[PDB]
Amino acid sequence: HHMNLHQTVEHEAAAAFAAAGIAGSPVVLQPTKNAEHGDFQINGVMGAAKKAKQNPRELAQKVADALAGNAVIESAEVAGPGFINLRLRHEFLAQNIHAALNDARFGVAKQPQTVVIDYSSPNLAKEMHVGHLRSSIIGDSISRVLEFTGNTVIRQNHVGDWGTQFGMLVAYLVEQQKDNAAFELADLEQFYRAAKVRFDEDPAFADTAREYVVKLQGGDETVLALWKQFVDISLSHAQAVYDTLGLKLRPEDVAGESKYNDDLQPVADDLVQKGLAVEDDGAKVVFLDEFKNEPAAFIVQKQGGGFLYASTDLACLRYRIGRLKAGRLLYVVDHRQALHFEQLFTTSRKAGYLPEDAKAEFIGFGTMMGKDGKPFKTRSGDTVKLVDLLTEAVERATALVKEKNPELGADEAAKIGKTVGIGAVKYADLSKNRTSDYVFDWDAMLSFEGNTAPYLQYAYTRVQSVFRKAGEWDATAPTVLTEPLEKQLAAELLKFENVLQSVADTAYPHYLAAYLYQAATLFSRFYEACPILKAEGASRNSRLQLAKLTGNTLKQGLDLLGIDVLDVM
Ligand SMILES: NC(=[NH2+])NCCC[C@H](N)C(=O)O
Repeated sequence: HHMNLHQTVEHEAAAAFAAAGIAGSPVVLQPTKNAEHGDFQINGVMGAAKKAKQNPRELAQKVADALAGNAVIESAEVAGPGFINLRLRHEFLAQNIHAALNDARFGVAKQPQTVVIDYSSPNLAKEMHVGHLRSSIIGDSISRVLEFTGNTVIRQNHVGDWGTQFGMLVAYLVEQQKDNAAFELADLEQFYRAAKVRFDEDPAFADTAREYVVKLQGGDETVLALWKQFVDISLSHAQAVYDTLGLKLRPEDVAGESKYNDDLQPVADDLVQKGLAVEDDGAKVVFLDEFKNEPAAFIVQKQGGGFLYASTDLACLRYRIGRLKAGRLLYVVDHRQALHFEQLFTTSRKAGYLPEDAKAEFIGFGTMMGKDGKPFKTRSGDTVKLVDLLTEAVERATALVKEKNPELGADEAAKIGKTVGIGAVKYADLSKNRTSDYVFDWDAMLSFEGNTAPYLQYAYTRVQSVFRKAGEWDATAPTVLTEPLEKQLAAELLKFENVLQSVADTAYPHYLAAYLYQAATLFSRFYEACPILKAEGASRNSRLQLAKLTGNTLKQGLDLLGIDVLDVM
């Protein structure tokens, strides 16, 4: 009870191949670029013709002939040397639109892999930065799509909660609490800088900080409780941003780097025992011929015993495979760490930590930039505060929403403004290929036309306005499709499952954003060309069915991007 449109069409094409004497040859079915050519294109004829050295044009026409009268495909036309353009039959479209609305068991079908997805994952010594913002948003949408397609999704927020820098942070916290028992740590950036001033200016403070590191590494209960105080504060700052954004990431999903500290020396010793890590001036180093320039050096323990980012991620991968029983690992991380994860994966495969049938994927994203192409900063050049950025998005959207509808009350406008403003923060990121650098732009992201969250949100509200106007209708009535844009919109709506499965496979949410924008703009063309309220009979009811499924698909698709809709704006 679903529609995998690609598979349904491929099945008919495969039968036509068999009827044409090329049974078992790959169909190589692809969607069409322009719907003026049809809905799908068969690309496999040239390859199939190679075996018998057959004439490919004649073979393509034989396949097309075998599709005459097909229930799914109403026309099959040869193009180029031996491509075949397929147009879906309107009765097939109508029946499956009807089913998507009325079959109570209809859904997006689901191979329940266990997927551990690592995202957001801020360093706790400072505030969350705009790179962590990208990871939070991109990872949250991927995680939503994976759940919706039936995977077992384990979110892990790999917070940076351990390291020598916490020595000066703990020492500075102690000083600040001695001078005020009501001490509030408002800004982690200012706190961090102030502690470094003390560490750089005061040798007695630096000695004190180094002693706290000793006690932290030693597990001193008293110093660990001070560490936990700081970590809990920093986590609360992150959680307030998560709450504002409306993520699916929860406190129970936190799994900080400190979790793996007892595994670091076992991993290092294991790699030495397997001959993968070797001694290099007292350090333990993994040399990888795979990353030669001379093989790349992947240091797993320093000369004096200290561990590294690489050490923690090796231990953590072992845990995610061996204890969480993950079949697929996704790391949603700034693109500048690509080499770290490539070396992590290669080392883990050689060590047996990552089995041959497990997948591990670096889900990289580009740098957030200002309009000058330089990394994103405030007008005065300072680090962007995420809480300020999100407040600004909501304030900006609230002003625009009041401009568009001056009859909104202040409280109604503010509620709409939150949905539009946060929605735009997410969509302006997610609608771009994650791997590109991203220029932040208030004017672009808050435009009510073009490819933006407000455009799609207001598109949903316009669908709801149609139903406020239409009166009684019957979603269960037989569906008829007679006009070109009726049929084009139906075919687009039936692609939803395939789009979502593509995002699950590739971890590119911008494919879903692109689909929703195409669907909304096509709905608008349909609405102009095929009057709904002026229609009568089956035409009226079928156009209302199309509008209802459009609304449902916009709402569901936006939800999987983390974006909400409103019945009224
Ligand atoms: N398993 C991981 N290494 N996840 C990413 C951690 C990102 C790191 N905390 C940073 O701020 O850059």
